[PDB]
Amino acid sequence: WIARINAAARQNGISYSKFINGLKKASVEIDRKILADIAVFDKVAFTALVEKAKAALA
Amino acid sequence: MKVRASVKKLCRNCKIVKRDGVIRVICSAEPKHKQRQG
Amino acid sequence: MKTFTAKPETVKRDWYVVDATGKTLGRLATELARRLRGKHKAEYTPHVDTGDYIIVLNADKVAVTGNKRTDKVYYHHTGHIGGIKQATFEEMIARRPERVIEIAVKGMLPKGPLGRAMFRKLKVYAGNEHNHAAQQPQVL
Amino acid sequence: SRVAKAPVVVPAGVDVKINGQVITIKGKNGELTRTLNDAVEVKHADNTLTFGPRDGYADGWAQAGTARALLNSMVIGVTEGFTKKLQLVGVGYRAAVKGNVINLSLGFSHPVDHQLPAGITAECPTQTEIVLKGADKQVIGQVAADLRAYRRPEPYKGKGVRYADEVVRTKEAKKK
Amino acid sequence: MIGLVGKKVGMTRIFTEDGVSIPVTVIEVEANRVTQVKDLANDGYRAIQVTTGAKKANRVTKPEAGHFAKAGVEAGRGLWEFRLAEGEEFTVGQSISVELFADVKKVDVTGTSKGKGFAGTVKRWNFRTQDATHGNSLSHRVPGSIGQNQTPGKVFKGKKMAGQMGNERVTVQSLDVVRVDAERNLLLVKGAVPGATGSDLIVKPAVKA
RNA sequence: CUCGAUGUCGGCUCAUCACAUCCUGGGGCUGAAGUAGGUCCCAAGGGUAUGGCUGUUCGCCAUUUAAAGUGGUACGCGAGC
RNA sequence: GUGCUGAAAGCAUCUAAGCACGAAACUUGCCCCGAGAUGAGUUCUCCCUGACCCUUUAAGGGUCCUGAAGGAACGUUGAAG
Repeated sequence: WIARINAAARQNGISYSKFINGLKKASVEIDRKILADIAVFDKVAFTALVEKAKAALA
Repeated sequence: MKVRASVKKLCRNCKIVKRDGVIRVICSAEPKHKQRQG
Repeated sequence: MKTFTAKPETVKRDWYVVDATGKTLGRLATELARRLRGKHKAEYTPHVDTGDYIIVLNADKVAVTGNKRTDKVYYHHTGHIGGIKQATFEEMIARRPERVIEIAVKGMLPKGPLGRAMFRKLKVYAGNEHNHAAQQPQVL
Repeated sequence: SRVAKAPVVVPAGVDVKINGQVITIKGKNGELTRTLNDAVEVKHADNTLTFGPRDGYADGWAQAGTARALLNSMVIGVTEGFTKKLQLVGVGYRAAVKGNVINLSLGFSHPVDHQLPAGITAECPTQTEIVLKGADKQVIGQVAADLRAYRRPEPYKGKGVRYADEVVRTKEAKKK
Repeated sequence: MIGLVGKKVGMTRIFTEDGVSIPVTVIEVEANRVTQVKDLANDGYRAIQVTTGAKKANRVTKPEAGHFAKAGVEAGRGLWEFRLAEGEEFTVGQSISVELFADVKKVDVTGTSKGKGFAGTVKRWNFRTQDATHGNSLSHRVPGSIGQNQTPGKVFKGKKMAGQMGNERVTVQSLDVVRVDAERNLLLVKGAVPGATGSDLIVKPAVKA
């Protein structure tokens, strides 16, 4: 799961190391991985989810 | 002789030299004490 | 449902052309080894059959960092006992980059079967652009 | 101790032509050129030059030292001319210049000719010498080495190809 | 760069007080060049050669047709050559048993080592003591019993075991030449020469260098 | 570790590696004239004795040789003698 | 191992820049094997150009008519076994 997230999320800025950290900051925003495979079916979602972290990282 | 041992410079007219560590003892005097540990 | 994207049996293969005429030598192997697996790749669940498709050019332009230009054990012992062991320093072998050096990726892959699938299957050469004995079509 | 390197004037006949790493210097005898520090360059104001490292540390100033000293021998080379004799000590020994093919008879069965790499002339005044005539002390060096190396004088006689001024303590002998 | 020809026995020319002439008759029947290539799809220089009275009537088919590429008379098996700056399909396509290679020099030959079939230690070495008569235990010829006791060992690959035998290359090298009668094809050497009338031999100048 | 068995020394056969090299190859010093040596460095390509006495390994002795290397391999080698 | 030129270190220095030599060792040269070199390479030459059908149709499955180049088989054999 992380092997692909680390392979998907990083291609569009911020590595898996930084990713979950952005994601980490939230009141409700935390939906775990597993479904994390969004990179395979809802790429738009996923890349729209990388901003949820990239722009999120203080 | 060329001396492979591990001594030092010694003497006066003998140079140290550093091409590989060679304590050396080169002196126009005698090649005897050259001490090139190689 | 069970999440895991299948193994379309090496679904797609994106062609590429490195340069190797660069200055990174040994450093390059990783982004060369990661690539033929599932680096830039997101989906196509690795572990199972997969890969990509890139290619090296001259590569003859490498120096490594330290005096590695002069080292690198390199021996290709054979099933011959009788005391063999063919040691040749890097520069001594760099005279004809064959199954080695440029092929520094082999030791970096999963090894054995399947990893073996990628292996030299990226092509190497040593002259960059001229008569690309390799597939001329689509590449980046 | 205190070192230095800076005094290198451009006399007459010579000619400067810098180019960063690469550099030459025309003159009666000729010119030259050679690699140097990449991120570093010299500087030709007027008559003298000023080599200079673009970084302050240990392996710095040291590079200049060999630079400016190397250029010295250049001007000296193209203008002054470089020489270095060799006296043949030993009976049958006699060097005979024939242009680019010095013919030597040093005891070894058969004579031995030392083709001289284009760049240095020689002309043994007597049937016993060897005088170098070039501009590159570098280059003349080797030729001078191989010349003596043909049969360098051994400490027991001196009978060998000793340099003209080659102070040899051939005083070596006996038993006991 | 030269021709090949069946050995066919050997004799001498027993000089009065000598017999130094101990050659081996090697009928050097010319070849058929015309066949070669360069860089346009192939290797290097090369030069095909074929000489013998193959029944062009019936035996070999495709090769006879393969020979049609501007050649003449298909013989036995064709061999190749290399550089030397020779002629080509631009003048004839028919070598001879002599040219510029010189004379009197030494010419090496490479017959076909016979083959005594399977052979042993004693055989492929000619060294291994023991008796026979009060023996009948290790009766000489045994490998002589080779190996260890309790040891890594690996029987040590490559150790000279029995092994077999059979047609194999050889190459003598050197061997001067006492005579030659061009056209007549009659080359002579100086003893040696592998094979026994049933070979081919390559008879090259002399790779002495 | 083996006592519900891993056969001892020496020889024969046939070996394979190490290098702390015996011969040969290249060097430095010598209290090295030369010839021959002394010692140390480098070097494992290849080569490296027949007999007398003894079970011997070894050793001493006769006579060779360029030389008769030191050592590891269950003090190599008995489902090989 | 020998050196050149050469600073660091007003000299010196075989080295730090930079060039040159240099052994039976190493790569090659010589002989043999060698494309299962699955990374299965190259070149030359030879041979095959008749009809239909059912499918779940680009996958095929199947019938008749054909069968070449070549190979093999058999026999007479071999300095090959």
